[PDB]
Parts: sequence; structure tokens; C-alpha cells
Amino acid sequence: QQDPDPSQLHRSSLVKNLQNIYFLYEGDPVTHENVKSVDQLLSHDLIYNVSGPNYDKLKTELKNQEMATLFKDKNVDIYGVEYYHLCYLSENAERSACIYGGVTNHEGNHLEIPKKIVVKVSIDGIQSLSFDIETNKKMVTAQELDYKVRKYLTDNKQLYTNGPSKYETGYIKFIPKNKESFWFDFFPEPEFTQSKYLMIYKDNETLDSNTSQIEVYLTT
Amino acid sequence: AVTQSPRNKVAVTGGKVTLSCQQTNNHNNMYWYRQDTGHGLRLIHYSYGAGSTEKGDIPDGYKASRPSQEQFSLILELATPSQTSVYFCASGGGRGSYAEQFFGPGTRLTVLEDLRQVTPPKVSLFEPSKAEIANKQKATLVCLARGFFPDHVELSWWVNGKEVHSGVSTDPQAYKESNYSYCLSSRLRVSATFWHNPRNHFRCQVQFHGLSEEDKWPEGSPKPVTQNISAEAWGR
Ligand SMILES: [Zn+2]
Ligand SMILES: [Zn+2]
Ligand SMILES: [Zn+2]
Repeated sequence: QQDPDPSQLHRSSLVKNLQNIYFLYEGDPVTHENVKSVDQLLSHDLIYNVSGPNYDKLKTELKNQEMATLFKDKNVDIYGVEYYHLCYLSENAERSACIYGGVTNHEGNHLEIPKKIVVKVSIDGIQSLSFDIETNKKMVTAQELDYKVRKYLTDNKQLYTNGPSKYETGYIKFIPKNKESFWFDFFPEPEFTQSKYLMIYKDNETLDSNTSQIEVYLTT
Repeated sequence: AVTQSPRNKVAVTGGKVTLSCQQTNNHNNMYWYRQDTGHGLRLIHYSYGAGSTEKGDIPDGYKASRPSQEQFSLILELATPSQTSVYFCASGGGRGSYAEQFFGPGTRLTVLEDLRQVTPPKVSLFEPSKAEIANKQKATLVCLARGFFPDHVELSWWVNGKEVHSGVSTDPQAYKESNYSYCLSSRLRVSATFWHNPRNHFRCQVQFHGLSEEDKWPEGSPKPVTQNISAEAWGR
């Protein structure tokens, strides 16, 4: 991910139903400790017999078959942003939730003490905001950190609201140790669906919580 | 089934209001509409499923949330008099066309500058016309409710303790008398023979929804909260 250009960032003022992004990051994420695949629909996904307020089954589409069959029989930790509309898990049944990635191995991936990562927020070219994020995983998915960054920003700086946003553009930049940096645009395209937008987590990109930086760039 | 809560609500300008819709049809689609006298049924917000909502045709002034499959809420952050109307909720299977929709009972919301205008009704029962009895063979009772505000009322008839709809003729809608006063009338026709039996009991029941506990009314004055007024009469 080569850093973005102003013209490469989606503008929030152009999004008709931007509240559908707000619901994703304001509400609780789906988190599950030490569990293992129970079923599978497509070659690149895994279904779990886990539960939450709105679901009895959870499906996670991963990067591909290779990655799917990799976590298939292991005991994993799940941490993702789920959607319900368009989450087909069979022909007849339902009460299912869907996510992308958000999967890490459970065994020996926890920390004695939670690792605090600093998030340097910059607004209008001026890094003037800074707050802490936390994780107790050694290898954590970008999704988890992302959700935590946006949840705080939404609760404290109004990144998202059940309506328009005070910011026109915005993105999160991940800076791993000895790897190519990458970023996610905070805003979707004028017309989108939650499932389409959330594909940024399909690759299940994981980071070393100990040696990774997080930068946020916003414009009002 | 589809239910709505609250069913009646009076709010003050600038206040916050929340209408809640509950369904048991397990439909993926839910809708919030409003209907205004002489005007149509207009879509405000709708939802294709839990955790998402879509702007309808007249979204301005309203927010919506779909916390689950069963619930769909309509939020008014800053109530304005223009939002006074009758709100309808609905769930929809399939694609969500009208033939696949199921509506709620409706909610009456009235937004005014202040609550000091809310007033319970005056109810009166009137015996059939002297002449009407004779060469009429039919006896007609007229029930009248007036001086109430806003117009969240229900009028029913009860003969001998059992509710009756047969022979009843109630005005389709409360008609305004003054700027802050409504009127509502109804008629109950029976055989002049029935109206002459001293054993028959006639009762006109009226229910008025005013302010609620949640509302704060200027202490010192009696709070015009919901009321169940009834006018009765026996057969002569
Ligand atoms: Zn774990
Ligand atoms: Zn784009
Ligand atoms: Zn009532």
C-alpha cells in the first residue's frame, strides 16, 4: 500500500447512507476466545458454533482456501466487525453473523500484560492528537487494531455518527517493523454495502503488536 | 405480528422522541412511515436487516436504528411541530412490496410549544328524540366528547356491559373546534323497544391519552394524564 493522494481518498459528504459505517464501529465487535471451525460453506471460509446477541452462528471469509484449511482445525481467537444483511449461511436457518478475517491462533499468542500501542492522530496535516490502544495478543490482526482506533475516535472525536461526519476524508496507516506499510480508507464509496466495504479485512493481515505503529490522517 | 410503542405521545418542541417497532414475523425488512390527513403514506427510513438502515423518501429530521432483526426505532432528536403526524411501522418479507408488508397499529405523535394546552375531554350522553321514538321504531343515542386537546381519543359503546359495534356510527376523525379544542361525536341506534326496557344499560366510553409519568408538569396544577370517562343511561 503506497500512501494515498488527496484525490485517492473517498469523501464522506458523497456517501448517502454513511450511518451504515457508523453502526459497524460504534457497536461491539464480535470477539471469541479459543474456538474451532465446525463447518464450511465456500473453500475460503470457516463457520463457528459461537453466539452473540444477534446470532447463533458466525462465518468468516478468509484470504483463500490455503488460509482457510490452515485455521480449519486449530483453536483460534476471533476478533472482527460483523454484518447481517446478505449473510447467507445456508438455504434455510439463519440467525447468522458474517465477518472477514479477524482470525489468529489462540495457543501461546497472549501477553502476561496487555500491550499498549500509541495511535498518532493527525488532523489537517497537524499531528495534534494521540491516544492509546490495547491488545493482549502477540500477533494481532489489523482489523482488531483498526476497530479499536475507530471506536475511540467515534466515541471521542465523532469520526462517525448516525448521520454525516465532521471529517471529509480519512485513513489509518499501519507501519509494521520490516514490512511494507499499508492503509485503509475510513470512508466508503458513494454507494456501498457493509459486506462490500468490510473486504479490507479479508486478507487477515496480522501484525506484531510489540513492533508496529499506527497513524491516523483526517481532514475536516 | 407488529407492535409499536408508544402508541400515543405528546412532546414539546426541541424535545427528543423515540418510536419503537417490534415484530415477530422474523422479516429481514422493516419500515417507518408517516401519514398526514389528506396526504399520503410516506416512507421515512427502512432497513434491509440488523445493524443497518436506509434513508427513505423524507428522512430529514429523523434518525433510525436496527439493533436487531426484531426491532426498528425511529428517533427524533429535535422534535418540531411539523413532525406531528400518525406514524406507521411495518415488516416485510421477500422484496418488501406492499403485498408482502405487515403494518403496525400506528402511533399518534403531537408536538407543541408547551404541554400546558393538553386537556381531558367533556363527555355527554343524549336520549333519543322525543318524536323519533314514536313513528321511528328506532331509538338513536348520541354521544358527544369535546373540549379536549390534543386528539388522541377512542370512543366505544357498551350495552349491558358488552362492547357493541353494530348500529354504531362514529365520526371518522376528531374535528377541531377552536385552535386548542377537538370535538368527536358518535351514534348508537337500537329498536325503540330495546330503548324502552329499563333493564337495558347504555354506556358511552371515551379514552383520552394526555401526558405521561415521564413528562414533567408544572407543580401546583393537576396533571392531565390519561383518562377513562364514561356517560351512561338506563332504558326508560
Ligand atoms: Zn486466546
Ligand atoms: Zn475508490
Ligand atoms: Zn388508548
